[PDB]
Amino acid sequence: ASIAQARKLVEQLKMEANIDRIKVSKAAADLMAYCEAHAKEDPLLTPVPASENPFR
Amino acid sequence: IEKQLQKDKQVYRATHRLLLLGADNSGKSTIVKFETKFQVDKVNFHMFDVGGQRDERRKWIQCFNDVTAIIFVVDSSDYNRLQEALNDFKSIWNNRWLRTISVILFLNKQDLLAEKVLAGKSKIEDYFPEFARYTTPEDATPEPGEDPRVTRAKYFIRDEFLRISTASGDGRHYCYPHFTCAVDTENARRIFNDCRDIIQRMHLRQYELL
Amino acid sequence: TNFAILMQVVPLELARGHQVALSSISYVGCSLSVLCLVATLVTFAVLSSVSTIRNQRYHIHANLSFAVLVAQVLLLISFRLEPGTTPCQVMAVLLHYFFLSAFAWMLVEGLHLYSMVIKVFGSEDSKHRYYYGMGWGFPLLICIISLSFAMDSYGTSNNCWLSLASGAIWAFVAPALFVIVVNIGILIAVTRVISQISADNYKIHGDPSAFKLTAKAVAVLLPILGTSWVFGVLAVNGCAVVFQYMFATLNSLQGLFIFLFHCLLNSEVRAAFKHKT
Amino acid sequence: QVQLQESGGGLVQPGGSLRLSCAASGFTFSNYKMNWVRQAPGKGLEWVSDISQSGASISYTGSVKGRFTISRDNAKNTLYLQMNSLKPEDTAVYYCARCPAPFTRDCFDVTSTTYAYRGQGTQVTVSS
Amino acid sequence: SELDQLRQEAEQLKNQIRDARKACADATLSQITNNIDPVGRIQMRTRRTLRGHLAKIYAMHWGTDSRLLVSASQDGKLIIWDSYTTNKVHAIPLRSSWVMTCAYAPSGNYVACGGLDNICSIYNLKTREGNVRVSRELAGHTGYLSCCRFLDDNQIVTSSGDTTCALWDIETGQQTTTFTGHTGDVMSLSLAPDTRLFVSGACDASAKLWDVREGMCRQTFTGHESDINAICFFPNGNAFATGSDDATCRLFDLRADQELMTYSHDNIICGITSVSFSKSGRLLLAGYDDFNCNVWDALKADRAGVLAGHDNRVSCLGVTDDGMAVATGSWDSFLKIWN
Repeated sequence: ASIAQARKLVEQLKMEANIDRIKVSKAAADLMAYCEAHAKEDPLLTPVPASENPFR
Repeated sequence: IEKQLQKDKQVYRATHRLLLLGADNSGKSTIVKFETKFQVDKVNFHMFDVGGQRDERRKWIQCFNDVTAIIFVVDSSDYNRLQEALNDFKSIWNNRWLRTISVILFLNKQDLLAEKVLAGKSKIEDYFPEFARYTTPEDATPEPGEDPRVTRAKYFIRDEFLRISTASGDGRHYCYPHFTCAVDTENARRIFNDCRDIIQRMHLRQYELL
Repeated sequence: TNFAILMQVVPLELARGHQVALSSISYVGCSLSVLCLVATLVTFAVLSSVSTIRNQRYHIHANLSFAVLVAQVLLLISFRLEPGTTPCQVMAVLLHYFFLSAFAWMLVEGLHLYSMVIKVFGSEDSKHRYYYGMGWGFPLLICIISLSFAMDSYGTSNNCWLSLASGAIWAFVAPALFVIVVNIGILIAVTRVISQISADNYKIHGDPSAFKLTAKAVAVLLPILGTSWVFGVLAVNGCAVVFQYMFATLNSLQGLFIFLFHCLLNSEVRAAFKHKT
Repeated sequence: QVQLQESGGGLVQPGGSLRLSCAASGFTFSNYKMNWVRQAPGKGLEWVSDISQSGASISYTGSVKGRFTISRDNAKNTLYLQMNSLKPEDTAVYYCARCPAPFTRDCFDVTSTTYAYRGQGTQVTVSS
Repeated sequence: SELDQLRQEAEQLKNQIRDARKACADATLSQITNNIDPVGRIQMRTRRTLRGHLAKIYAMHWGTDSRLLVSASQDGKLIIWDSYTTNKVHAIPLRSSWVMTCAYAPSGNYVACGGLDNICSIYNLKTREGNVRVSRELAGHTGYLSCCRFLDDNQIVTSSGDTTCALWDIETGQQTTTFTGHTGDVMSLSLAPDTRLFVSGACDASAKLWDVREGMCRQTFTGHESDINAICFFPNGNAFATGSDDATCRLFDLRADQELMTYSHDNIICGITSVSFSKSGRLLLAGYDDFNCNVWDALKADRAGVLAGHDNRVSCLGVTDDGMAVATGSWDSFLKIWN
């Protein structure tokens, strides 16, 4: 009854398993670099004077 | 733009929203006769019956945490699905987001229950072993020319629902059970009276009078 | 000064010790009530941001509290003024207006309670204009009718109040009593829709202590309704001393009662305060 | 990933005894209420038993009240359902369901074959 | 036989995937970020308290100009606000008051709705007559609409209660693409910065990354243990944060194909409702059922700020495109701007 659904699910699992995965350390370094490079442009991270703040 | 919003707020507060909950073949649509509106004593009740969704009721039911009441229609004649109805009622009653909404219980199709129990083909004791160790409540008021067996069975069902209702806290919200035949013109009056009681209880709670 | 001149229709002579004791307890009660009403007003003001407050109920409660505060402060000032001069002459009618405003706000309390409890549908409507015109407008109109007919009545006696001998004090007693009696008629009705509710809770648990709340729900209704003022009307009877004592103590601790039953023991106000902390 | 594996069951003599085990992985077993639901052939899912987080609250359906028993062991994250005096009406597929909401009393686990938090179940049959 | 072998081979595939993910987990992300200094306490005030909605609000979406806003309420109202002046730019009544999602077009000319009516309503805001009318009524979903996002002025991606997502063409009015595979109800979706890919979270405690053009489930993540309520990409586009009912938030990386950090605390027992990222991605904002929002340090998995002021459950949260301020809407019919 559910043979077709199981076949589709296992085919999707086979398709998903084909992709390669990079090391966690490289992704961590990329995220750290992005956060450190865009830190100065974040109004929430760095306080903004009320003169330059439209809401305040 | 503000005057239109004021009129919208007035009309929104004027009407009272109700959520109709009932499984198939219970007869939820026949109770009043996917939205229906009616007016009793110059106040408007809008009842919403959701039937276009899947069996996953966990998420969208959160949309009905501000309704005035939940009209729970249950068939008291089918001694088999009764357990599913009890489970659904318990889930509705014990909901985190529905703990402040009162439930008006409608035991639909009392007559079919009558012919089923006088037929003798099916016994409640087979599915409910505690029915044998049960007695008709003293405060129960039977109709003229009304069989003791049918009133005993219907009050057993009512007390079985009330046990689940009273298992959790009743101060935040209450359950109002009612007996409904195949066709009844007093359903709107009963709903109006129950809404009166619910809103009076909420007002007294705000007044700290209860 | 005996604090009961407000509702005293019949003139009576009392002993010096009784007078001084009643005056002292009236002074201390009014002093406590002024602070209690100040605390109630500031609590209402700071919590006005929360949507739980300002449901057209707390506005009326704050108006009544402010009226009672002003009336009590003016009476306390009045207790140290020599009669006859024009400051007392105008301050007597000022007290008359500020007490009639408090009674009108009590009537508004009663009417809102009746609408929100008995005629349960339509309570969530807009009635600010009528309520404000009844609380502040009707006392002004009746006072204007009062002093125009008999201006010399105010301050004629030793007190800065309507003279008892001339009979003009009824111009304050007759409407105010009408406020109380109606507030009584609503009150019993409220009981008729509370104790019966307790009856619905009497057959499920069988606890007689539920009947206790039937009294409790009554008690909290005394400060806003102001039933105890009828004790002043009971000054005609022979046992007027005890009636006057009860009238004075209750209507001088009314502010403390309002603060206790609407700011401390109100679970809604407690939750609103806890949300802000 | 949430996994609920059911073990035990099969063909049993009528009136006998049987034990069903439910192994749970991917989540904290002690923080959720557990349910046992049975599906009869040609019939929909029906709730037959449930046990709360700490085991203090345990409930059964009317057809099995007292006859069956349910227990949980949070030390090794396991659920047990012991059935005594089996009857022909008990021939069904049994599922151990972990309903999603933690620290809650109610939960929905009787949905019609569409539930990600339910196991594959085991077949229980009685000899003729 | 064949079917038992099918489950056996699926199980061995899952085991192989788990082993590969474990092998790829050479080191944890938390220890790598230990060297940087902590973000410290983050303090935000309620700059604006937006009032005017009648019932509980579910959805909001900031505009590309970081000034216009949209909100959807159960009273049947979609209100477009000017955040700078707290003025109602627009207020459109809805045919169905049961609305659970809303969207704002990147160009600003269109808005979207959807809810229990099983229909996504697209409204045009730049009509020649200067009156907002129902531009289109997309129907075809068999479950309630939980989320919708405008890819552009021509196509829109929505997620329904039938465990399916749909990419519709506004001009055509039909489902251009259908994404299936989720077991539970799909509750939210997010659009990646490159616009090519998008993630979706469902009630199956799993998230799925799909390609818009391919129309197939590119990737699958299974880290949560309860219903997923919210999802949002990292600003870099290579990661996304997911909030679930198990009172935890989880950060996943598309390339890593597994979890990176878990944000949770012992005292928190309330499930996540809405999540969002800051402009730089350093701060992760998460709405909670405990009536308050939490701002965590995305690089240290510790709470850096608490946003309180809502007396009801927080339903929607959104950060401006420039990161100037964050708007939070709760079930109390009020919106609060924080900066």
